[PDB]
Amino acid sequence: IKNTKVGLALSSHPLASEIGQKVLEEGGNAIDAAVAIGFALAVVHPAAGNIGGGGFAVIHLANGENVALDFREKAPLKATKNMFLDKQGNVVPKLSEDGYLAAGVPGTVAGMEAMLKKYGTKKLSQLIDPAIKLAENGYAISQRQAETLKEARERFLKYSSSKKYFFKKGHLDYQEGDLFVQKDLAKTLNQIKTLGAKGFYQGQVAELIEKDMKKNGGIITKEDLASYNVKWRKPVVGSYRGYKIISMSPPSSGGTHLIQILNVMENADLSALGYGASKNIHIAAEAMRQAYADRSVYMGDADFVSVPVDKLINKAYAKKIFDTIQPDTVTPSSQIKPGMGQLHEGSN
Amino acid sequence: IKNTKVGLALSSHPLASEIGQKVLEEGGNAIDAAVAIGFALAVVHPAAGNIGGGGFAVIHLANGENVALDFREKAPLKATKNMFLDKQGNVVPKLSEDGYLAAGVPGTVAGMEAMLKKYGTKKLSQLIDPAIKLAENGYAISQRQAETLKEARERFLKYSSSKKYFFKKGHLDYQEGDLFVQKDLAKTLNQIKTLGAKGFYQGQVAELIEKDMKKNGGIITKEDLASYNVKWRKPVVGSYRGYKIISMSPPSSGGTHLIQILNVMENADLSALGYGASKNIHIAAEAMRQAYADRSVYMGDADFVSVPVDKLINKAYAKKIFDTIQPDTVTPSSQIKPGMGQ
Amino acid sequence: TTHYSVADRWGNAVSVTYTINASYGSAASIDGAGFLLNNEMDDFSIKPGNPNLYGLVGGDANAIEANKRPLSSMSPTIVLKNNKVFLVVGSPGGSRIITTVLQVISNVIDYNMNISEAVSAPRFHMQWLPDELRIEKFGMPADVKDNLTKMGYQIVTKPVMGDVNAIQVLPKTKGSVFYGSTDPRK
Amino acid sequence: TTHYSVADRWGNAVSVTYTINASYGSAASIDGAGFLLNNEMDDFSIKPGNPNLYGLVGGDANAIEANKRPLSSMSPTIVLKNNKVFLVVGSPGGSRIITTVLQVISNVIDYNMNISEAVSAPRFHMQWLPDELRIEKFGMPADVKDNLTKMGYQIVTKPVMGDVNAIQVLPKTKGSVFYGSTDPRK
Ligand SMILES: N[C@@H](CCC(=O)O)C(=O)O
Ligand SMILES: N[C@@H](CCC(=O)O)C(=O)O
Repeated sequence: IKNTKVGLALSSHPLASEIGQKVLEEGGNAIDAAVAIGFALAVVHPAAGNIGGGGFAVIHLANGENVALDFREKAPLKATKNMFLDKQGNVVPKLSEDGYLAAGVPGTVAGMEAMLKKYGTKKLSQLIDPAIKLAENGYAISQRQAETLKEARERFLKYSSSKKYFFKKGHLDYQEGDLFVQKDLAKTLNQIKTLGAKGFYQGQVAELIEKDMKKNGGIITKEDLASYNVKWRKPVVGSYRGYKIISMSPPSSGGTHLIQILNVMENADLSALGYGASKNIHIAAEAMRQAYADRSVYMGDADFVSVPVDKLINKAYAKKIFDTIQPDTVTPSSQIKPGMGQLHEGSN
Repeated sequence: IKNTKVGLALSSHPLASEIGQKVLEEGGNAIDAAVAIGFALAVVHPAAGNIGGGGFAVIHLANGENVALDFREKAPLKATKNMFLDKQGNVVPKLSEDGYLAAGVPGTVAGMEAMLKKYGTKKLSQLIDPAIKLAENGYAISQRQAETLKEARERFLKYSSSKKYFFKKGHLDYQEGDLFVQKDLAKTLNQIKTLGAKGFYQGQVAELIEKDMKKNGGIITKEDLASYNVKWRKPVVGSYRGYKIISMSPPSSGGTHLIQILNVMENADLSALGYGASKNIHIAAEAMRQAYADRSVYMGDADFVSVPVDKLINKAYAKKIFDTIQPDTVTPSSQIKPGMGQ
Repeated sequence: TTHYSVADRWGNAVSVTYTINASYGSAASIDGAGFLLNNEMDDFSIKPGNPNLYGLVGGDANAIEANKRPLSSMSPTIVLKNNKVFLVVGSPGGSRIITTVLQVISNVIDYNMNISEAVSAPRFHMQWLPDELRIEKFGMPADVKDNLTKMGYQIVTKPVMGDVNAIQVLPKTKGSVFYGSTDPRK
Repeated sequence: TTHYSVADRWGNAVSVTYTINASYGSAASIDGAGFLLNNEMDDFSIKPGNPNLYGLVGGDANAIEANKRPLSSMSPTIVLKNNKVFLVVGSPGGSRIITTVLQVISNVIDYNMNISEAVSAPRFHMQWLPDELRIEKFGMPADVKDNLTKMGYQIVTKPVMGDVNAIQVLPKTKGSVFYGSTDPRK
């Protein structure tokens, strides 16, 4: 895949990639293309692409600024610490996984609109048109999609809504090559086309959400939807062998641990032995081990709890981790101490 | 790449693969498609695809028969043992590599017609049309083609004929994306369309070959061309872990040593350690080492020399090779004996 | 989960990872609206020490609170070289996202792989609990496995990890060339 | 050199390797006819013990004689399972053809790779003279190289080997399915 003219827009579905690429061809910028792709994947890749979930965008601007958009789902206004436990304090099987209580307040539609308005050049109404066309007129189920739909069968069958949408008539599995048409999804996307994010978080669509939640034991209401907020955040930034690394900050742990593990690895000359050498794998893997132990104690939504991001991404901390890594030997996980005695804020 | 209806026709150039696939879609058989591809690659992949060379086809027929076609080039009638040596018996640098004396009598056109006539279902005239269209109308030079043309530049520059065909005006390199048109090649392909293989081995094309050879210190004559013959040969056949291996026999060494090497490997359970294990690589590499030593002494055109194919592919011989392989040390090449005593 | 990467002619780059969590999320759709609900609540620690769908654990920091965002592992990333876009990269894979993305970056920077090579290269993974070195089929030869086992790794072969969509941007004579790679694992 | 493979719905399979030898053959064309001449005469032994373009040597068996066909390494191959087509495989590469083809076949049979995996997998090569183990970039990790070096191999990294176009055929309840791979090397 190569371009020397307008750049590249690349996704896991060729129809969405083509939609993004055409936006670039037509003169839109990377944000315009990204917004087109987000809506297109919500139609063509429903296992993952979505309007019912959320995520993050890390953005580097032409002028040199780096910014991050948090459009992560929020726990509902009525969520509680022990909401997935029974009277005895034990996990209720599948309650956090299957069905309506498992859902956080969706952020995707808000995220798409937010980055478009701040950094895009084109109108949402136009960028959403390709996704609407695919919803209304259909697209061919792929081989992999047929497999993943089949695997989800028993889960879909629990919910009358999903039975209607994700099975053919007679609740048959979609097959490779079948044309998949999504009329109600098209209606929803048309509300967003017309009204913007307000077409999702307010009005008729918000009413559908509240009603179905109430019907099915969920807790998300119109209030939750009206309270949904994206957050513009600073990305986490580091360096690796002279290259600048820009990645997602809390409420993701991803960028922080990525920078942390690379920081540890930087202390070794990996190039000496090359790809796939056990000596190199050991350094990276022992770095990973400490990072995930740290994650278990020190990571969360930094708006609500103390998260020591700056300490976790500091090269001095990584050098301490590197020093604890003994040649030719692992530290068993049961012997790993989250924080390595470096993340104590006094007796807190 | 997947097909569940007509099968697959796969080559190193998408235009040629498309041509072959279309033949299958239109109801031609595997031989029909192979013939269309052989001519298409002569146009779109001139580094390798050709009408001026030769090769082999191994064919498994619907009825269960397995056959091999030898359309390998022949040394010309005037060829001699020491033809590439000087008065003192030393190699003349590049004489066997560059220019007209380096050529054997071409077999490709004879090979394409032979397999079509024996096992195909469509007419040559129709199967060759896509190739002619590509020669007459042109196709786009690829990125890789631009590279390989650039690499061949100083070789092409030695021959007025090649300077005419493979450069732009003023002997300039073709660049990526340029349209490459081959009008004289189209003339030659049209002679084959109308007249079959005789359109290459006789008539105007044979005259062009003979006279350009004479002018340029080559030795191929009309008599060479008129006497060019393919040979239908039995393939060499082996087995590996319950699978039947069908491959090319002399004058290729390929099938014999492929079967020999696999025979040696068969004595180990390679699956146990899996892909890329040094112990597995070692067994294969030691088998290879013996096979190539054997190649250097025993292998040639069996119509002229005695080639012990049956001995080389005998599993008992392979077991003997296997038993010499040391767990964690090699047999240096200097210590290999061809045939081990065979 | 899915990741997409965009780079334009003005020098902007956008790296987006987004998700409904599990494949098809909660499997419940909003009736009349045609879309699947996420099961992102499972990304909280719902009980201290309880492993979630990816075997991740927590305590106080990632406990559920009203309006709080559940901890993610999503790692949409941009790499710069001399202040210019160099890589745009990210991946799905739950707990494996972090390790997938860093291996692609290391493959380019440490081993000088092009973006296709960097994405196609076999991946390993260690997440502390479970205490295992996770690898891919055909990803590690016997000799490497034996040496890592002798160091104390418990090696386990599991399904392929990730689905990287990545862009590499290089200076040419005038301006930039954009090279792309999707993941063979898709 | 180039290899092509064809399989049809009736159970015919055709594996063709053909060539003008070197890239662009002898580099000389027939004036008026528009085609390049082969340099296939270099595939003979032109003097006992003299290495040709691929480092291959010979004596009497592959000496030049009028009308004789020069020895080839071309290995167009068909593999059958219960007398039905299973693989159609071949490659260019001079002396490396034999080892390339057998590695693809071994990858399928020994390691249960699908045809795409079998073709993409790194290749090694030993041809007795030179006495070296030829490998590909990124093809062998340090641990494997170290162990082979200890055995007494001289390991050398050289340009990628071959260009396999291969078909795998698998029976279905109705008919067969045909799977194809071209080579990521070229
Ligand atoms: N929900 C997970 C990602 C799940 C996946 O990638 O499969 C996260 O935000 O980290
Ligand atoms: N002329 C060689 C093949 C050369 C190549 O594949 O590059 C042979 O017939 O074995």
